[PDB]
Amino acid sequence: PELPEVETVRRELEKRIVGQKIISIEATYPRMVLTGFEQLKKELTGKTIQGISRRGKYLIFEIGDDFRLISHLRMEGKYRLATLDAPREKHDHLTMKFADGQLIYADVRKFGTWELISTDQVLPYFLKKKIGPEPTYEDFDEKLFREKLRKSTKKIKPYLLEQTLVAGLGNIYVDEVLWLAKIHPEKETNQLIESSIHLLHDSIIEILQKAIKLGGSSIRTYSALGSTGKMQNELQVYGKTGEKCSRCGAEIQKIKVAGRGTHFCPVCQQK
DNA sequence: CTCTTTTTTCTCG
DNA sequence: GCGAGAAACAAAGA
Ligand SMILES: [Zn+2]
Repeated sequence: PELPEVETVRRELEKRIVGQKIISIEATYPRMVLTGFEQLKKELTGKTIQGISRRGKYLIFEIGDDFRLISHLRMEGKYRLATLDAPREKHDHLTMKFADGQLIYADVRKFGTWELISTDQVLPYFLKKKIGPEPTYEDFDEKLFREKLRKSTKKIKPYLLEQTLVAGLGNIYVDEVLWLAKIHPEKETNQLIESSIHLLHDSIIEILQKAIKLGGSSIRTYSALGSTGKMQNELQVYGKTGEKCSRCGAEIQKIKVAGRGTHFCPVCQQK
């Protein structure tokens, strides 16, 4: 998932598990807890969920008085709230059991990660990750954004995917953002003029906030959290190869940029 | 059966 | 440090 999807999951979790006391924690794939599963099990069992936050694409469980469980869903991670008697599913790896139900984490590719740290280690953790600003008008400063773009020869799509210029963009929204801003994914950032950088800046914020509003892009997913999204119906280019651009009518093309599938309109996004 | 396709971080030169 | 390619891992399609 990307920022919008993670935020959707965050909101659902906040509304449903905050105030819940963890009865037990079990794992069929303990190796995904980078800080040690048995240690996390011992530390969190019996503690209560106080809140759920997010930074970039990272989900943050606030548990007990000073515990912070950092979860990254990577490519296919999915959470679901199920009954205590719910049958096990092939790719379920961890479960946080409460008195009236359980939170199950599943990940087909096993990329997702869990890390238990303390409240005062959160900010340092993200500084070490070098995560850029949240995609909001208040946090995403266009001036710094512009100076970083003017300094680099990197291609705009790969640079945006780094999470350093701004946090939250993944393959879907980076493609949607560049199409909206009329910028070709291979454009070297030092070649972007001020007006283009301004449109890009605003497009990043607008696209992601719209995606959040629509519950993210859900393309399937069972009863998993954040699976009722409607943003997928607003996608203009991602996965639209062969279809016609809604603005000019040209056929959306798909190429490979820095190893990633890339969808764009050759007319609207001049190289 | 082989090759390709679908977030983060490291290896290699 | 930087770009290119790939690995972690699983499944579905050509
Ligand atoms: Zn177009």
